[PDB]
Amino acid sequence: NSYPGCPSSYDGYCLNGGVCMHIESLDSYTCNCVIGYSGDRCQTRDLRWWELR
Repeated sequence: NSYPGCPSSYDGYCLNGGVCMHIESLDSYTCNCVIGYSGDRCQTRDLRWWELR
């Protein structure tokens, strides 16, 4: 089940926000994109539109 989890890294692999997880798998470690942007890692950022702080 979806649950936070990522090696010491994943501390800034994604520019935009990002919710670190491990996904039910022998590996897989990433940060879920956000509301307003997506792609490889929300790189396709629809600019300031949502959360400022």
